[PDB]
Amino acid sequence: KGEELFTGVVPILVELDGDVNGHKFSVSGEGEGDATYGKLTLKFICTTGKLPVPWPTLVTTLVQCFSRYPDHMKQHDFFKSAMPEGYVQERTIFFKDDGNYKTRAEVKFEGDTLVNRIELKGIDFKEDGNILGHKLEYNYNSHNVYIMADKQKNGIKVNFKIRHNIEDGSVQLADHYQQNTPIGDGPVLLPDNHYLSTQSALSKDPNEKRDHMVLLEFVTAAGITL
Ligand SMILES: [Ca+2]
Ligand SMILES: [Ca+2]
Repeated sequence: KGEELFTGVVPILVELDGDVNGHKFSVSGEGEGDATYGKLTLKFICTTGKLPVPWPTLVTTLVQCFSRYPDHMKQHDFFKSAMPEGYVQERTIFFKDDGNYKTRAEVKFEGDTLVNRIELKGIDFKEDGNILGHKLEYNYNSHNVYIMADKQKNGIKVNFKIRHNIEDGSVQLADHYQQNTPIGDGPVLLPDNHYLSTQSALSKDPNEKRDHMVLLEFVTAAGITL
């Protein structure tokens, strides 16, 4: 059963290849997750030089199996139920009055390590918009991630609105639409409607000269009562 894989601290690896308006880049991340506490700690490095988009815009793309599901909601945890074989996670992310990301990721175990491998494609960005113009603050807001079953794909459909602070005090909306499908043919938990409540803190390693992001995140499932 997939839930038993997450009772302790699990090492995480993230690998992303991206192309945003023809700017090609790669990101590698390492850290660990402790789903008992809904906790993630990770450090990401841009391995190709300078990241051509703001780090915050990649947070959602860069492992919802580490969410804390309350005991009374554990029959609604799709993400862990798909493990260890994993799931495909696909998104379209529409940046208001700007371009979009489309992403396809596979999240699964490689031995004891939870791996997220992603291909990201961004098109229609404005050269001097908030994304390619690097006008977004280095911080991150707290969100609600809404989950429902998608029975005909044997998976889930997920929607939410990310709010990225702009350096002028305004907000850059990033509308997220997501689909997750299991990779194995084994049974998964197709959940009742509920949501995940997220919080993330971004920081820098004062000794790191590469372009990077340190992330501490807590996520708790909610919306189904005792
Ligand atoms: Ca700036
Ligand atoms: Ca039900």
